[PDB]
Amino acid sequence: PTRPPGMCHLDEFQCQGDGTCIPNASHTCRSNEFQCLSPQRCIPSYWFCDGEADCADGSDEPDTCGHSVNTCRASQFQCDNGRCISGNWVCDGDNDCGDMSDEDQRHHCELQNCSSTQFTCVNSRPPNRRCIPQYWVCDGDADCSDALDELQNCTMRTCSAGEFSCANGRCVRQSFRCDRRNDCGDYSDERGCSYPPCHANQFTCQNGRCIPRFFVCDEDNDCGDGSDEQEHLCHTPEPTCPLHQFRCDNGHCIEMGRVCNHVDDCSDNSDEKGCGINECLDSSISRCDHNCTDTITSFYCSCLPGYKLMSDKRSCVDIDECKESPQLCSQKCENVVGSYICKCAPGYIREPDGKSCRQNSNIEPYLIFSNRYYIRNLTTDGSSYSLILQGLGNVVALDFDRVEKRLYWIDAEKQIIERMFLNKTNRETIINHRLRRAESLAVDWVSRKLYWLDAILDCLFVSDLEGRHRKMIAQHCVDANNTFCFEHPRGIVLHPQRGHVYWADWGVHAYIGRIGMDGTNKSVIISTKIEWPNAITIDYTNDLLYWADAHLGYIEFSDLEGHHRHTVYDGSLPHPFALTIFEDTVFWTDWNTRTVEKGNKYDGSGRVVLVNTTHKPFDIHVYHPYRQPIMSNPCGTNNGGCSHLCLIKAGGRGFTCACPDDFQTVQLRDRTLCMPMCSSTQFLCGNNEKCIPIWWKCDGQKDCSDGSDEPDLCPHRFCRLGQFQCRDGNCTSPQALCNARQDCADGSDEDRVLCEHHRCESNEWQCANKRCIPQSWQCDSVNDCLDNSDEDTSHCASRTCRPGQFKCNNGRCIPQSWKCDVDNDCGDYSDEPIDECTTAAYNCDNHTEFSCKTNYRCIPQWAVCNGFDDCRDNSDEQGCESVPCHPSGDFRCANHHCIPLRWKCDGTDDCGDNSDEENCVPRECSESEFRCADQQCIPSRWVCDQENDCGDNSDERDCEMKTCHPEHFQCTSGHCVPKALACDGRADCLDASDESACPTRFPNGTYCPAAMFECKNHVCIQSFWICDGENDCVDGSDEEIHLCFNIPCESPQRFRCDNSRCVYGHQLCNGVDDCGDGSDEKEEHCRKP
Amino acid sequence: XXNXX
Amino acid sequence: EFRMEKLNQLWEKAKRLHLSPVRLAELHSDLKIQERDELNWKKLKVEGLDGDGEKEAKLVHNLNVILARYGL
Ligand SMILES: *[C@@H]1O[C@H](CO)[C@@H](O[C@@H]2O[C@H](CO)[C@@H](O[C@@H]3O[C@H](CO[C@H]4O[C@H](CO)[C@@H](O)[C@H](O)[C@@H]4O)[C@@H](O)[C@H](O[C@H]4O[C@H](CO)[C@@H](O)[C@H](O)[C@@H]4O)[C@@H]3O)[C@H](O)[C@H]2NC(C)=O)[C@H](O)[C@H]1NC(C)=O
Ligand SMILES: *[C@@H]1O[C@H](CO)[C@@H](O[C@@H]2O[C@H](CO)[C@@H](O[C@@H]3O[C@H](CO[C@H]4O[C@H](CO)[C@@H](O)[C@H](O)[C@@H]4O)[C@@H](O)[C@H](O[C@H]4O[C@H](CO)[C@@H](O)[C@H](O)[C@@H]4O)[C@@H]3O)[C@H](O)[C@H]2NC(C)=O)[C@H](O)[C@H]1NC(C)=O
Ligand SMILES: *[C@@H]1O[C@H](CO)[C@@H](O[C@@H]2O[C@H](CO)[C@@H](O[C@@H]3O[C@H](CO[C@H]4O[C@H](CO)[C@@H](O)[C@H](O)[C@@H]4O)[C@@H](O)[C@H](O[C@H]4O[C@H](CO)[C@@H](O)[C@H](O)[C@@H]4O)[C@@H]3O)[C@H](O)[C@H]2NC(C)=O)[C@H](O)[C@H]1NC(C)=O
Ligand SMILES: *[C@@H]1O[C@H](CO)[C@@H](O)[C@H](O[C@@H]2O[C@H](CO)[C@@H](O[C@@H]3O[C@H](CO)[C@@H](O)[C@H](O)[C@@H]3O)[C@H](O)[C@H]2NC(C)=O)[C@H]1NC(C)=O
Ligand SMILES: *[C@@H]1O[C@H](CO)[C@@H](O[C@@H]2O[C@H](CO)[C@@H](O)[C@H](O[C@@H]3O[C@H](CO)[C@@H](O)[C@H](O)[C@@H]3O)[C@H]2NC(C)=O)[C@H](O)[C@H]1NC(C)=O
Ligand SMILES: *[C@@H]1O[C@H](CO)[C@@H](O[C@@H]2O[C@H](CO)[C@@H](O[C@@H]3O[C@H](CO)[C@@H](O)[C@H](O)[C@@H]3O)[C@H](O)[C@H]2NC(C)=O)[C@H](O)[C@H]1NC(C)=O
Ligand SMILES: *[C@@H]1O[C@H](CO)[C@@H](O[C@@H]2O[C@H](CO)[C@@H](O[C@@H]3O[C@H](CO)[C@@H](O)[C@H](O)[C@@H]3O)[C@H](O)[C@H]2NC(C)=O)[C@H](O)[C@H]1NC(C)=O
Ligand SMILES: *[C@@H]1O[C@H](CO)[C@@H](O)[C@H](O)[C@H]1NC(C)=O
Ligand SMILES: *[C@@H]1O[C@H](CO)[C@@H](O)[C@H](O)[C@H]1NC(C)=O
Ligand SMILES: *[C@H]1O[C@H](CO)[C@H](O)[C@H](O)[C@H]1NC(C)=O
Ligand SMILES: *[C@H]1O[C@H](CO)[C@H](O)[C@H](O)[C@H]1NC(C)=O
Ligand SMILES: *[C@H]1O[C@H](CO)[C@H](O)[C@H](O)[C@H]1NC(C)=O
Ligand SMILES: [Ca+2]
Ligand SMILES: [Ca+2]
Ligand SMILES: [Ca+2]
Ligand SMILES: [Ca+2]
Ligand SMILES: [Ca+2]
Ligand SMILES: [Ca+2]
Ligand SMILES: [Ca+2]
Ligand SMILES: [Ca+2]
Ligand SMILES: [Ca+2]
Ligand SMILES: [Ca+2]
Ligand SMILES: [Ca+2]
Ligand SMILES: [Ca+2]
Ligand SMILES: [Ca+2]
Ligand SMILES: [Ca+2]
Ligand SMILES: [Ca+2]
Ligand SMILES: [Ca+2]
Ligand SMILES: [Ca+2]
Ligand SMILES: [Ca+2]
Ligand SMILES: [Ca+2]
Ligand SMILES: [Ca+2]
Repeated sequence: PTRPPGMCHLDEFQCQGDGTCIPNASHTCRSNEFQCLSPQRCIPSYWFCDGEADCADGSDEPDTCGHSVNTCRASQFQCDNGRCISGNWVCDGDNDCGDMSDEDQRHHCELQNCSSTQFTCVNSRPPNRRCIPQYWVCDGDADCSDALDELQNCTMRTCSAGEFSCANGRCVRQSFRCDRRNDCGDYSDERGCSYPPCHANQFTCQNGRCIPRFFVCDEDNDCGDGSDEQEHLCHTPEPTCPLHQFRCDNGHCIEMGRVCNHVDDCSDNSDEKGCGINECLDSSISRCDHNCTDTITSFYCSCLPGYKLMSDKRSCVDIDECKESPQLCSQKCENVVGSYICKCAPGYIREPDGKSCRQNSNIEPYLIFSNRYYIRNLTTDGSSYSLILQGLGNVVALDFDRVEKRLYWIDAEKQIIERMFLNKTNRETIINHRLRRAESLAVDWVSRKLYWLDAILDCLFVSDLEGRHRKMIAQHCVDANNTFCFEHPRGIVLHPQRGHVYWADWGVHAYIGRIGMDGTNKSVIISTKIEWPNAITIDYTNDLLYWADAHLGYIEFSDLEGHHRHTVYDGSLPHPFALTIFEDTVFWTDWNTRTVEKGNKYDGSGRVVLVNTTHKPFDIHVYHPYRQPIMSNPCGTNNGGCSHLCLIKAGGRGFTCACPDDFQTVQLRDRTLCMPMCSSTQFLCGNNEKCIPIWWKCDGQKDCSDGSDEPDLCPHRFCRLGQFQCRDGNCTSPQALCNARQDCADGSDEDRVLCEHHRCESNEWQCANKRCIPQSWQCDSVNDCLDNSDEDTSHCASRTCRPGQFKCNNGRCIPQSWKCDVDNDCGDYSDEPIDECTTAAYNCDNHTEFSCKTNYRCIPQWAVCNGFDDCRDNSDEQGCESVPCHPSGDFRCANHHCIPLRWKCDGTDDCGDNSDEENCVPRECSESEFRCADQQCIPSRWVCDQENDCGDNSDERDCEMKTCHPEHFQCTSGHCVPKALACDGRADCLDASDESACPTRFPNGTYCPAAMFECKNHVCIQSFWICDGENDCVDGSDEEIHLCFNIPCESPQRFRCDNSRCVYGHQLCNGVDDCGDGSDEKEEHCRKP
Repeated sequence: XXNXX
Repeated sequence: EFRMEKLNQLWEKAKRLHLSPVRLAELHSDLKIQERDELNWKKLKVEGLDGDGEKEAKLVHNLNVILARYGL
């Protein structure tokens, strides 16, 4: 029994000062008429005070007009004072009410009919007419934007010399094409038009419109996008009269002498409506609970500090300092009326300043971070810098477990997940199957689970800490609009107290999402002002969510729900990738500079660089007991009773049983029955632990936990691990399984008993025949199923596009962002409706995207200056020397293109003019790299591997003078090969040193199975490779003449010489004596057969 | 690109 | 140019046909005159001031002939 490090027992309270634990004559003119005071003129009724002198009358408008003394009634429906209408007035577009308020084109509209004497083109919205006379039908020119006019059962001709062929089979003169107008209804004349740029007299909208300057701020949307009526384009700054002046009600500035001088200098009495009455002293209108101040002419209230003023300008409200300004108190903050209290989380002591929280533990934190080949051991102050592991492929992410001191990491090259104790013992692999592309992982120290994100499958996974019971938790999209979906999931953090999982995505619609650890409550947290969120983490003592952005260059934090986003670094970071929090400090890694930085977590002050790195640092964690806070496991014992995964409920109060992927979650009231439901291409373990792929069955290693994977009576394993074995012993790749093509020589790979219940991956769709294809290949106008079941017209008409995607008219499904991007992604232009794309609903995000000049395409700002035609206008590359590169992380090429510094001297051209790879000094090879003669750095694992990696065999020298890693087998020539390939029956050393000393594999002396010829040097080759002219085994026994007598000759492939050897056809008449007898060069075969 | 691991 | 709904529709055709500008200008002139008459006619419809069909025929007569002099 112990008191937890720096903490107190659960039955005690902790004094925050030190940390000590304590116990808890009208000429007959009167019929509807009045007099004009003239002997010949008569005012008709209602026309007096109409606003116009309609008659020469002196009683018309002598300021006797009452606007709304008597108003119109429902007998003539009212729309404005003195103006009322009915009938078809209410929606016709005529100026009825004097201001078109008679309809406003809103009320009682959107319901119409058209007579039979006309033709109703109903497919037109009220701005376009929907009824044209029958004479207009096929009169010669169209009148509806629907444009069925000229195509309603009417003929055509074979075009004209000066006309353009529209897609609707009609021709029109070429002067109308590329003019930004629908001259044949379907915009066919507008497809592929490189519109000219706008001139000085023309304002340019978001979409290419080239509108003249008159309509700018004319309060009418003329661009279609509202670009001509932007709020900040029509910006009217407030005239303030700052110095000893005064701001009149009408906007005038007058000098101080012109205030309270009994003269209206402002023409609105703003300087004289006062001067002697003190409303603050009125003590009745002041109503200020706090103090008041009566200026020259009027009063105002003013709140005491800790209180905020609001709309009423009289009252005060307590500021919620712990939410409005969390920067005040490190760690927990408690709001009070008019003030606040800072409290340190348990385990931290409150320094007397009231704002510093110091860790009470005696354990000193350090940073574990990963490079390409290395996991490294760096203290928080940067003083000590050592290596934890080396020789790893690509450590893209890692995490640690406090409970039993294990380190977990993802090797993105081998696509495996490993774990190891922090004393560098018991290194083992837990996940080595599927795992197309894992990017970020997090270890659940509470419920003893592992979570990770897959980028290719676009999924969130969960697994046990030993790797068993893999389950797919989240997929597809996260919001109800289906706007934000799994595109490039990167960065993951857990909050077991609330039972949530947080992750970020740098796809086109970048967001930060939250989900329950059982998958129930997926939602969007941050979705605005975010482009490349590569980093995410939580401060557990503050319930603050920290994330970074590689494009906008900021580090920002907000509450757990996503409100109150406070910026720490105002976009000055080149390219952060991962970050972590401890006490009051942010640690993060930059890719452009390849450095690990450090700074204050609330304002970024004290920024210092901890260390360089020759490779990009990916993942960083502060290893300390405080970074994984102690709480009680909801699945107390027996996994809460579940036979499979016990997962924490959202909110962190309950728990939920769940089953692995290939299982059915059959629900009862007492139990969730996990009934295995694996496909016919999988093998089920006897104890129902898991269903493994069928090619793992009887492969020589125990894949099943109970040992049922390797029963006694299954045939000798010919193939390697991870290869499928046909019934006759020949070998095929697993992808050959049920691909509708005969790979096995006997068709073992396509048996109905194997492929009848075959199931495809989550990112692939199954054809009519069981072949699996990627889902993006369906309805793509190419036969991919070999029976055209992916391109079936009925299937394409009935299918539904994946969430977050958009379906074309021809059944093609494309990403949502590809819609309205001035590109024919659908082939039939169904994704580019000009009337809809040119609307404000498809604007470019001012914060992050750039708008092309002559069209409506939006591109991300990081595509500018890149050297590519991102806008089809080529308008994102013009004059791009004006933009400045980043002050510290960007190297500028000679052609004014900015590139990240990490690409400088990387060995490849990234500018185009090769200015980055010039004046270049070769870099220093790191700890586990080996340096070639030409100063190139290669992994040390590549030395003496029988491959010319440097380019001149500089890494292949003096191999027999050295040993190698213990997992390898050293050949006679000194080269090293993995141990598993040694004593396996095939020559893997080029000298065949392996298999040259292994004992008999059988008792009757035979080294190889009877089906295969065994060479005298104890290697096995397949019997049809014999006598083929190739030394398939180094002893030459597979080409010896005498033992080659027992073979026929295949005339369409081989031809017999004077020697019984039957060389391949291309050696006949080749000019080289191949058989050694000149029979291949007998010239009678080099003529016409 | 510039952000792919 | 015109308040009238269906006269705006007719007026667009003559621009598309590129008729004689002087006759085109005169075409706007009488249509502007007619729209006042047309609104006056259907002002009577809400006022109930005609039941003999005069104020409809007089306007469609000119319009029908305008269809001939301008192809409409
Ligand atoms: C690197 O760091 C790791 C983690 O700290 C070390 O691993 C631990 O090593 C210790 C010492 O061997 C282990 O402690 C012993 O475990 C025995 C069995 O534990 C069971 O339960 C644990 C927890 O679930 C399981 O991990 C484990 O598999 C077993 O199921 C206990 O029976 C031992 O206690 C008994 O015997 C000792 C004397 O041997 C008595 O003093 C005790 O009173 C008691 O009678 C003991 O506790 C521990 O299990 C290991 N943990 C893990 C996770 O494996 C590595 O050893 C360390 N490497 C080096 C080289 O230092
Ligand atoms: C897939 O894996 C197998 C095994 O690794 C590879 O080699 C096959 O192995 C068998 C077993 O030796 C071969 O069978 C032998 O083939 C000889 C020629 O075969 C042709 O002619 C016979 C008729 O004479 C046909 O049945 C056959 O389909 C071919 O058209 C036969 O002459 C041999 O028969 C002699 O021995 C047997 C006993 O072994 C006696 O019963 C006979 O009386 C006779 O004495 C023998 O049948 C087989 O030919 C190999 N190939 C094939 C295609 O199976 C395969 O090469 C590999 N897949 C491929 C295509 O590479
Ligand atoms: C030294 O020792 C080794 C190991 O014991 C021997 O190798 C075995 O040799 C025997 C006899 O030739 C082989 O048995 C025969 O295999 C044929 C092909 O194998 C297929 O079928 C088996 C059994 O289902 C599968 O395991 C395998 O994957 C193949 O799909 C069979 O067709 C033969 O059956 C025929 O003969 C038997 C009687 O022998 C009849 O009952 C059948 O009806 C049928 O007519 C037979 O099973 C065996 O495959 C070899 N095993 C290995 C591991 O190589 C060497 O022969 C022995 N001698 C020397 C000096 O090397
Ligand atoms: C306006 O702002 C002034 C300061 O510029 C405040 O003085 C005033 O509120 C007053 O605050 C003072 C100081 O807190 C209070 O004075 C009390 O005096 C007692 C001895 O005479 C002493 O024992 C108390 O601790 C206080 O110091 C005072 O009560 C308080 N209120 C008033 C009505 O003066 C601000 N005025 C308001 C109402 O917002
Ligand atoms: C990351 O770096 C730090 C600093 O280099 C490492 O801390 C020290 O590492 C050494 C060598 O691994 C440990 O021995 C030290 O802890 C030990 O603790 C026991 C028990 O008190 C003592 O008997 C030992 O004499 C020693 O002090 C350790 N020191 C501290 C204060 O942490 C850290 O281990 C390293 N992490 C990894 C994963 O290697
Ligand atoms: C997808 O997200 C958008 C934006 O958040 C949601 O659009 C919003 O939906 C409401 C109700 O449909 C819209 O009200 C409607 O606006 C139009 C145009 O002004 C008007 O003609 C209708 O009478 C109605 O008032 C609202 O404008 C719109 N925008 C916002 C920000 O509220 C939408 O609900 C989400 N889901 C769907 C189904 O698209
Ligand atoms: C499941 O997910 C939803 C959406 O992410 C969560 O809803 C949000 O929950 C927070 C915290 O309860 C709410 O904040 C609160 O809002 C209320 C007003 O509605 C306010 O009075 C509180 O002081 C607090 O600010 C937030 O409004 C709410 N949003 C919505 C639209 O639901 C929900 O809490 C999650 N539930 C679980 C099990 O985690
Ligand atoms: C990192 O590299 C730069 C440039 O070589 C160097 O000036 C700086 O001192 C390095 N940082 C450290 C901590 O050595
Ligand atoms: C648009 O950009 C401006 C700065 O020019 C910014 O202040 C404003 O917040 C942005 N608006 C939107 C919609 O993001
Ligand atoms: C297509 O999507 C709809 C919803 O939009 C249904 O979910 C339907 O089941 C989907 N079809 C397939 C093939 O799953
Ligand atoms: C042989 O070389 C390998 C190269 O990784 C190791 O350095 C190994 O320790 C060496 N063996 C001996 C005995 O020095
Ligand atoms: C061959 O190896 C086996 C084991 O695989 C036995 O050791 C046997 O004694 C060896 N020799 C012979 C003649 O089979
Ligand atoms: Ca009047
Ligand atoms: Ca109207
Ligand atoms: Ca027509
Ligand atoms: Ca056009
Ligand atoms: Ca405008
Ligand atoms: Ca004055
Ligand atoms: Ca407060
Ligand atoms: Ca993806
Ligand atoms: Ca984006
Ligand atoms: Ca950047
Ligand atoms: Ca196996
Ligand atoms: Ca196949
Ligand atoms: Ca296809
Ligand atoms: Ca498109
Ligand atoms: Ca570009
Ligand atoms: Ca370069
Ligand atoms: Ca090599
Ligand atoms: Ca071998
Ligand atoms: Ca050979
Ligand atoms: Ca030859």
